[PDB]
Amino acid sequence: MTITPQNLIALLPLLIVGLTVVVVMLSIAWRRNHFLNATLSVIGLNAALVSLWFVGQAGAMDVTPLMRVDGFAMLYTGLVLLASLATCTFAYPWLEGYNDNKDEFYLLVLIAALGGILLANANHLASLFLGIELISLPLFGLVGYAFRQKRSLEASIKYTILSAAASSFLLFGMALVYAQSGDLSFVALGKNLGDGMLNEPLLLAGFGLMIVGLGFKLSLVPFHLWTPDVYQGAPAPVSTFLATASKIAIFGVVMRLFLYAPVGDSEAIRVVLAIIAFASIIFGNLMALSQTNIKRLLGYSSISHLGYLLVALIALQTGEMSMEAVGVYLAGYLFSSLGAFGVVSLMSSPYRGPDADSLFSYRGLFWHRPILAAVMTVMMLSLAGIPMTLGFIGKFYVLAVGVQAHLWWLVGAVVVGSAIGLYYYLRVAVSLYLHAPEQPSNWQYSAGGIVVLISALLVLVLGVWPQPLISIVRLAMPLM
Amino acid sequence: MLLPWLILIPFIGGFLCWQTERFGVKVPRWIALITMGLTLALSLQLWLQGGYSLTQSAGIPQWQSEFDMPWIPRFGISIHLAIDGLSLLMVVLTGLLGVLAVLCSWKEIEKYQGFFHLNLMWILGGVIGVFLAIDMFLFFFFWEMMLVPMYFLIALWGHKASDGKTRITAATKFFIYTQASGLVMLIAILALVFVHYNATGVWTFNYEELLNTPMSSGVEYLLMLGFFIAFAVKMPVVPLHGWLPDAHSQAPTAGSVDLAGILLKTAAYGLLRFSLPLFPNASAEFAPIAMWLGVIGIFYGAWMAFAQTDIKRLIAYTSVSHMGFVLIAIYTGSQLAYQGAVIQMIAHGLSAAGLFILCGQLYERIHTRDMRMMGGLWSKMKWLPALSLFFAVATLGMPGTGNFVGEFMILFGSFQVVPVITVISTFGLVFASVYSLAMLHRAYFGKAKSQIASQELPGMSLRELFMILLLVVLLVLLGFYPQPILDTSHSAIGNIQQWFVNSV
Amino acid sequence: MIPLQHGLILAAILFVLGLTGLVIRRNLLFMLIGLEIMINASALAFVVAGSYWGQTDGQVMYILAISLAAAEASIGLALLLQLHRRRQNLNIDSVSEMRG
Amino acid sequence: LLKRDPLNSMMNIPAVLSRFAGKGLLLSENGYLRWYVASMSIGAVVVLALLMVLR
Ligand SMILES: CCCCCCCCCCCCCCCCCC(=O)OC[C@H](COP(=O)(O)OCCN)OC(=O)CCCCCCCCCCCCCCCCC
Ligand SMILES: CCCCCCCCCCCCCCCCCC(=O)OC[C@H](COP(=O)(O)OCCN)OC(=O)CCCCCCCCCCCCCCCCC
Ligand SMILES: CCCCCCCCCCCCCCCCCC(=O)OC[C@H](COP(=O)(O)OCCN)OC(=O)CCCCCCCCCCCCCCCCC
Ligand SMILES: CCCCCCCCCCCCCCCCCC(=O)OC[C@H](COP(=O)(O)OCCN)OC(=O)CCCCCCCCCCCCCCCCC
Ligand SMILES: CCCCCCCCCCCCCCCCCCCC
Ligand SMILES: CCCCCCCCCCCCCCCCCCCC
Repeated sequence: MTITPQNLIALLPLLIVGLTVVVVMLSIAWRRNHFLNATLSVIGLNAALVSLWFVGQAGAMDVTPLMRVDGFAMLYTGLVLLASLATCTFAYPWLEGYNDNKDEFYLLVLIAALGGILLANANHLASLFLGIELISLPLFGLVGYAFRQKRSLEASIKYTILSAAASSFLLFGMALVYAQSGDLSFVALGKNLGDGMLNEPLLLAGFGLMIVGLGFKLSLVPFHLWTPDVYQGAPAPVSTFLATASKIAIFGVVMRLFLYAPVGDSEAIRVVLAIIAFASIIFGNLMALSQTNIKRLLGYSSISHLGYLLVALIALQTGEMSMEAVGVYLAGYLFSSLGAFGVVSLMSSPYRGPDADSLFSYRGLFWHRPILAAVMTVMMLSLAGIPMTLGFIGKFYVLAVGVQAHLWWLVGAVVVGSAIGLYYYLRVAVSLYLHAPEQPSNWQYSAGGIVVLISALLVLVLGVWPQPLISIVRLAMPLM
Repeated sequence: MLLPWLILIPFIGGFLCWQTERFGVKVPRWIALITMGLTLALSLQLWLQGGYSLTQSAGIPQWQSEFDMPWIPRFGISIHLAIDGLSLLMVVLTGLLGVLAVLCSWKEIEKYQGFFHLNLMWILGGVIGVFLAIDMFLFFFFWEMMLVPMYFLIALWGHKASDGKTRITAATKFFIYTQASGLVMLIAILALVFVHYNATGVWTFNYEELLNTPMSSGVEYLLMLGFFIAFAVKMPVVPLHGWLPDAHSQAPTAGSVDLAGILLKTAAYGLLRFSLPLFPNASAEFAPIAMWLGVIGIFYGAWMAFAQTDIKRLIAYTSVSHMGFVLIAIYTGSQLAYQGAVIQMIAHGLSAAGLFILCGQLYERIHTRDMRMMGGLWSKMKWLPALSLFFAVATLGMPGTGNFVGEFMILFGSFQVVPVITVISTFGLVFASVYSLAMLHRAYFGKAKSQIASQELPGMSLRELFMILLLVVLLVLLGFYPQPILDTSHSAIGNIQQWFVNSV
Repeated sequence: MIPLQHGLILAAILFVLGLTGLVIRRNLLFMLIGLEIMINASALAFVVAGSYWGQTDGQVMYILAISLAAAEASIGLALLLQLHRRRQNLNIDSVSEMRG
Repeated sequence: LLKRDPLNSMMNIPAVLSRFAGKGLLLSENGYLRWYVASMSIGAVVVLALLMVLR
């Protein structure tokens, strides 16, 4: 169908981000300026947030055969935009240490945010595939932005090869699903079945290959092995973006796909996703046990947390608060990962060159960075699901969702993995306050510190008083 | 209306202890002293105005004071506090032990002393919150609230003679035990709330509405088991006791940390308030297993306490054995055994507080904790070995101290219900005498086994001597006149017992 | 009068062969070549599916697929050139410094 | 015979099993890209076979 003016005002964050990409590119072509191009990118992202306000003033409707805009789309668009803004704020001091061109970073961040918005609004296999690719390719550039450094180049090569393989798997599964079902819309994947024949072999196989691609993208077991390497090797603001925005957007489009598709309530897919959720929780928590690297630890942490989210997804067709749980948990996980990777980014900034080491050395951080140590230990408590933190509110939502749906193996997996998480998270949080033998001055570094401090305050306040976040996520309802 | 202030005065006091460190390093101990003094005085005023001796049993719910304020209305979660006699006794006990913990951490002034005091006050406020919260999510929230200041107290301010890694290991063991047990309790709470919603159609985490929730025997047994595992880690109940001697040995060497967090018994109160009323039939069928676990806890704790070369580990295993007695008492159907359990909780709090404080003073004097490195310290120290003799006599179970009143009323009621377990527990009293005399012989009597033991050690100052003598006076008065405590806890204990025995 | 099963089976054969080439080849260039074989097989499957149903959506899916193939091939060959310029060696096993 | 707490040891063996299983699972993170592709294809085979078996 055509695009009406109503369809245009619903399209506003996508249009503003695309116009920001064009404007930032033209400003780069006019003169290579770090400060003004960073300012233009963050202005475009803030304008996209206000555009989300204007979208909320409009209704919920299908802008294309491809896109559908509702409160779900607005919420996940806002999450993606917040992660992108924080990535730009963390990226400026790190890029100030950089020597080469430092504005293509902002161009790639904006294009990846555009892909995140498309995945938030994706109602089609077309927009799902295109949003995944628009997330991935600028992240190929961003992960290997410091390609002269050996670890960044290695992480770039690994992420590029493995994401190309995963996109091939996802595309082939999409093709098999389209071979079975003559329409590519989310609502039509399984409509031409009845009398208990939902388990069509070709539809199941296509959804399995799509599961392979999406589980690569979500660091789900057994498509998880890339995660600690790409997290450690990438630049620290790139690690922030890859931890938050990519996982949030892809898991949101997986929510909408499994909510809308009539094959989403298949028993075989539910059992396979339950196996993947169990293995993801247990394996990520067990593999983060003996890590001295903070970025690898956060990678295995992301594996476990996405396993918890997948547990919340399994009960989508049985309970009712699955979308609510996923929204609350994703807000909490966003703020926790923003704080933790922001502390890692601020202590790795400015860039020290491709030859110099980029080790965090979190031991004894309190004696020279007390506020950063407090922020990092608040994040470590939140990712552990400690009460008084928003991560506990998300964990409580996941546990309630699993208990309602009688997913007892998954609930026990959450308990066991949470205990293992308690071990390694508290190890980091208490190593912050020990004593170490040995081993800024601009407002952008202070802005990054303000961002991680506001994330800490949000985690604490919404852990103590989670009702505003629950009220916000409850009114962000998709089309029934 | 004072119960929110009963929880909030410790938290505001801890915030002020942190904030007024800038005017001085000797200031945060003072602010901690006033805030625990006001908490104790508010609890005492609640005792005086409550009229707990005159009130009669009318069945759960029956609260002398109450407070409600909506917190998470989506789930039907509210800040819902309520106080009765048992909760009041526990709150007065934790206020008194908080004052003694502030007094025990005196003359220990260094940088970030205000953070130590803030962690102390947050532990104490969480303990008060567990004793006051009568909706399940807030009860669980306060249950997991104490463990983070507790963890940072053990790991950062712990035993300074340790390697630094053993303190972190003990803190991590304690935190993992307590939080995994709390998570299992949260699963039980969530499943109970969902069963109630499927029965009625309304969200409530309120304990009053969750009573008489219709459910089958297997589901009720599983919910009771989740609650019991959470209460069994923190009681402690064998074999979930392993965190306790390591947490005590690595705790801050004043011992105020033990009094504030490790030594109060929120688990026995939790069993009495939320296991027997919420799941009476399941507790009735679980009573033989829990009573035999209590018997094994008594004898295992006694044998462990005899085998220790460490004073602090010895006293931790004494706590294990006495809580075995309380666990036997709780699963009886006797009002007399429950009143004995209440007296036993208060008296064991007082006696173990005195023991831990005296061990901290002894370590300050001699700079070692090995019983094989000291002997004949009666001839060297002025006040300490006699007061330690009194407290070993008190934890032994001697009449004239409240421990005897608690143990013997427990055993009288238990013999009315279950004779064999009572007989074996009295032989547990024999074992308790064995370990108390063993500790007294190894520490203060005999000849000096080292050079530090053969030296004149400085006497106790007036503050520490006065807090020890206050504990002595309270224990003796509890032993000879335990009637005000029984009159306070009578109505609450009668409500719990009449609920437990009439639904089976 | 061509079955859809035959076109889908041919696409699956090509996908499997491309994945085999991606796994067993140690040269990074041959890994990129196998990636192209894989994504071309996926696009062939989409074209077969679209041509069975008589819809234009299969060729649009092919167009998006080859746009991705072009862009990811350019990125992969830039990374290959950077690896060759930094190490003078196209060994994918040697670029393995990051490990668990 | 009980001087070194046996119940504490038989409650501490889950930590030993956790460390052992974590060290065993860390062998998969060898850092080799070809093994990562092989693991993705193995997981694809497993997921497809599970979907065909369960139906
Ligand atoms: C405060 C606690 C923490 C919260 C964290 C939140 C994180 C995500 C941030 C973005 C979230 C956006 C969610 C929007 C959901 C909207 C759902 C909806 O349907 O709203 C409808 C409502 C208008 O009502 P109605 O009359 O129904 O309109 C339709 C009638 N035709 O329309 C609306 O209500 C419009 C909503 C506009 C939202 C604009 C957001 C601007 C940016 C706010 C950032 C806050 C700071 C967070 C990060 C801090 C730094 C780290
Ligand atoms: C490692 C620690 C974590 C361990 C894993 C997590 C807990 C596992 C619990 C397993 C429970 C198995 C239940 C088996 C039957 C399930 C199907 C069924 O028929 O359930 C009955 C009922 C639902 O049927 P309905 O018609 O709605 O009846 C309502 C009234 N009962 O069901 C209900 O109404 C709700 C049933 C609730 C079941 C218990 C949930 C709480 C469990 C407490 C903790 C686990 C047990 C104790 C600790 C063990 C050792 C760690
Ligand atoms: C009686 C049965 C019925 C009741 C069951 C109740 C279950 C819940 C309550 C009990 C929980 C028991 C947990 C026991 C382990 C506690 C953790 C611990 O010991 O940590 C210390 C230790 C670090 O010390 P160290 O050995 O020096 O370190 C070597 C590595 N550098 O750490 C390590 O070595 C690594 C620690 C790994 C993470 C913690 C262990 C998690 C194990 C699973 C937790 C859930 C258990 C469920 C039930 C299991 C069977 C009882
Ligand atoms: C990393 C490795 C280490 C960490 C991980 C280790 C393993 C962790 C998981 C341990 C727990 C496993 C699951 C235990 C719960 C099993 C539940 C079950 O089988 O339920 C079946 C049935 C459900 O009841 P149902 O029949 O629906 O009732 C309606 C009509 N009767 O139930 C019933 O009818 C009632 C059954 C009651 C007994 C079952 C529970 C036994 C619990 C054993 C441990 C606790 C023992 C007691 C306390 C010890 C001291 C604290
Ligand atoms: C309310 C937040 C609770 C979790 C965050 C904890 C951090 C709070 C702020 C920093 C506290 C620093 C304490 C350092 C003590 C070091 C003592 C060293 C000498 C013994
Ligand atoms: C290596 C880590 C392993 C963690 C395992 C956690 C397991 C938790 C306990 C699961 C219990 C499931 C019980 C299911 C009972 C189903 C009864 C159905 C009746 C119709």
